[PDB]
Amino acid sequence: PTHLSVDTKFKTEGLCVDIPGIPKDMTYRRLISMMGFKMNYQVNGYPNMFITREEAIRHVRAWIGFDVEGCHGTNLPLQLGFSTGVNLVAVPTPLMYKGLPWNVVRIKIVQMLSDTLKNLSDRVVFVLWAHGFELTSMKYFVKIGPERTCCLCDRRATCFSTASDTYACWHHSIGFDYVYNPFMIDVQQWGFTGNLQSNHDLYCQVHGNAHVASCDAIMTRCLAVHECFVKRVDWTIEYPIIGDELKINAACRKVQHMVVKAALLADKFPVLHDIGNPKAIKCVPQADVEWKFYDAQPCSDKAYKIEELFYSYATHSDKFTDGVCLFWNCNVDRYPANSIVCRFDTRVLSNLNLPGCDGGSLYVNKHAFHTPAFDKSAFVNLKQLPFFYYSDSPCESHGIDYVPLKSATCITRCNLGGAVCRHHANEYRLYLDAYNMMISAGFSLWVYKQFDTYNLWNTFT
Ligand SMILES: COc1cccc(C(=O)Nc2ccccc2F)c1
Ligand SMILES: [Zn+2]
Ligand SMILES: [Zn+2]
Ligand SMILES: [Zn+2]
Repeated sequence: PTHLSVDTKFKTEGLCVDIPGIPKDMTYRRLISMMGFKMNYQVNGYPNMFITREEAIRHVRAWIGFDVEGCHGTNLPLQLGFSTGVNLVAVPTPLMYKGLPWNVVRIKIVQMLSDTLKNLSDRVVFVLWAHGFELTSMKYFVKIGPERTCCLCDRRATCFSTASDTYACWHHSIGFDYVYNPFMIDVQQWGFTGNLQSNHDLYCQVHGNAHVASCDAIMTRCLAVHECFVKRVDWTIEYPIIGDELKINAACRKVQHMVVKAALLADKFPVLHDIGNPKAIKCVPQADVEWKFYDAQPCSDKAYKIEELFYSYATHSDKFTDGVCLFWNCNVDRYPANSIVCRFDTRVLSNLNLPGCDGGSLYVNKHAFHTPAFDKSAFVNLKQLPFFYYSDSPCESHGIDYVPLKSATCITRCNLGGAVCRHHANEYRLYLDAYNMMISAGFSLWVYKQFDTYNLWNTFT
């Protein structure tokens, strides 16, 4: 059971208003045939247009919500809506486009999907809340067949051109008119009571219903993300490398060690309360400090209430006011004043961050992590942590060209003494690169208000 069997049953109740008289007993095989697609028995890597929930989750980067509202089906114009916010009107003669025939509409579909997905995925997964018109309109912009490779590269083919009789991936499809071998999943098959709006609105107040096809397409993908990443969490699903994942993760580790090592040196806290990942290790293993861990998995729904993290039932809680609290990606509602905090900004635009549910986002780097909406009020007791580099390693080169470094934020013995050595200048530039990478990925750093880098200079006495 790797793929979805075409002989699986498809509940057709959601399809009977657009398709009155639809048989109650229906397989994917018959539905695909009814949609105009002839599979001709093909063992070539594309066994079904429809996929399982498990396969949809593994391909979350490919998700595109799709809804079709029948404005007036071959007689009446259809409004095509995508979770990109695009609305295309197709005539058979929140970006709203005027009524145009299918031959030109299909060119716009290929362009939009290619520009949206070329850096995210090797495919498209149309996420539906199927009522009928969306499935029967697919034949107007979709071609299917054996799995293929791009005419210009080795990537999987996602588009086909009737003008050149050629196939292309999302990167080489300019001017192509057909979506080739797409995937699709119907959320309505998962067993919901009531319509799309009522189920979506139970978990999200950010997507309204301005009564356009894109509003439903956005709500559909959002409800799917809630089901697969908010109420259900699977951190064992490994995701491919599509960008700066490795550099970002390495930068996070370097920044964490730097900031924690410096706060401990500057304010000599006797104890550190490490609140977050149950699998975390000491980021500063040489520090004197009493290191105490508290397990709290990444919250995918709402940010943790600081009160419930301290909630100890019939026993006493550990004192948090003693020493410093470290919250490295531990999303809470309001941090204590004695904290070192790394909070992901869900609003960041990137290929790793996908739109999520109720203001939150789905950060996909090796694993998928739905993160609750970034809330500036969480940090009222803290200040933004300024960039600085700290080093107490000996001034020794060991060796890339060089230009003299002049920086007030290079906290080293050599800078104190009047001139940064080449080694600390190379390490400062590498650290600043890592720092910028982590900030640009969407992470924000916060610290207790008494934090002052001036206190680091006296560690060179
Ligand atoms: C010092 O900072 C923290 C941070 C987070 C949690 C605790 C704590 O003591 N929690 C606790 C204790 C006994 C039973 C259940 C619990 F959740 C202390
Ligand atoms: Zn290509
Ligand atoms: Zn939503
Ligand atoms: Zn130096």
